[PDB]
Amino acid sequence: GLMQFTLPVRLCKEIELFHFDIGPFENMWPGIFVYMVHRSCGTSCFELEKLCRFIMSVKKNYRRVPYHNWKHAVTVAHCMYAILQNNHTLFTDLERKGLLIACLCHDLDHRGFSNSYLQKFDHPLAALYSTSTMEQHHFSQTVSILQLEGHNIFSTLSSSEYEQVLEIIRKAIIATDLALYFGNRKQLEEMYQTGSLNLNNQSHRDRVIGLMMTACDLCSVTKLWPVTKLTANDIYAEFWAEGDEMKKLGIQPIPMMDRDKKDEVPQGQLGFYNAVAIPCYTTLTQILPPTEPLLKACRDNLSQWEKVIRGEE
Ligand SMILES: COc1c(C)cnc(CSc2nc3ccc4ncsc4c3[nH]2)c1C
Ligand SMILES: [Mg+2]
Ligand SMILES: [Zn+2]
Repeated sequence: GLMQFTLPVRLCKEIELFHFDIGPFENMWPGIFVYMVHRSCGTSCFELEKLCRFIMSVKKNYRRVPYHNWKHAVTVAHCMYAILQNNHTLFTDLERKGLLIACLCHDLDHRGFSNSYLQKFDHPLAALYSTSTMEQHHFSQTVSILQLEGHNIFSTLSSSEYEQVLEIIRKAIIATDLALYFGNRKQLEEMYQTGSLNLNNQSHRDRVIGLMMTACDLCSVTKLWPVTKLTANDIYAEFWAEGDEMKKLGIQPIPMMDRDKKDEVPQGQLGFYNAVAIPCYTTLTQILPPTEPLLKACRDNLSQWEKVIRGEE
């Protein structure tokens, strides 16, 4: 009960900054997550015995893929940690509990393949879940792990609070489907500008949490340039493998997934920052002003990709 996690001084300080990288020491990632749960939520939110057993079952159910791996899970949870800490009063106790767990679980059992590849392959999961195929799977895997003996970290919630938290997690994980992000941000953009946005309206909160989930999921673009650049190698390693598998089905992949079009990556990154990233962190910064450091970091990284094209790197 009086057992805190503590981190080395550099980590204790840098973990509070949006641009923190969790490092290459896999064995420290669980403690980093527990540390974030303790400061964000409380040392009492979860029985440490059950939390530790939950964390290790979730870790085991991530696969050895270049990008959608256990490192990504903890990275996305840290970005959520930094949002929640810079917005102390805006979130309920149930939301702070649910959203870190949601982030840890959001890509459970990812195979390194998009919803599109599953549908064109005719993968069984595409028959079970017609839209947001992998994301419904991710939530399914979350429920399964919560129902293992000794793994139910929510056991001390009332029946209504248990139902509310699972519904927060479900919406949070579904929202990480990028196909849904575009319309969600447009709606939030309209609501903010016409002044109709109301954080006591549950359907409005849901939308805001959706956008926080996209922001954390894409947080690779908000790190320092060398982290952003080296993460992009992992992202394209998965995409180019999918492109190879499209060619095996006799389908030309989109250029993003065709390794024969490596040369156009810098131009592709520009489209992506302008169409997805910058819009995401701009609407988020309008709704939650203390998340501005994410928008600033994203714009710095857009400038670095502009420099790559102009042959300065
Ligand atoms: C996971 O989201 C991402 C992150 C964080 C960073 N980068 C990307 C890739 S964006 C991207 N869009 C395009 C369009 C054409 C194209 N031709 C050759 S590479 C390439 C692209 N890369 C994604 C999808
Ligand atoms: Mg995902
Ligand atoms: Zn993800």
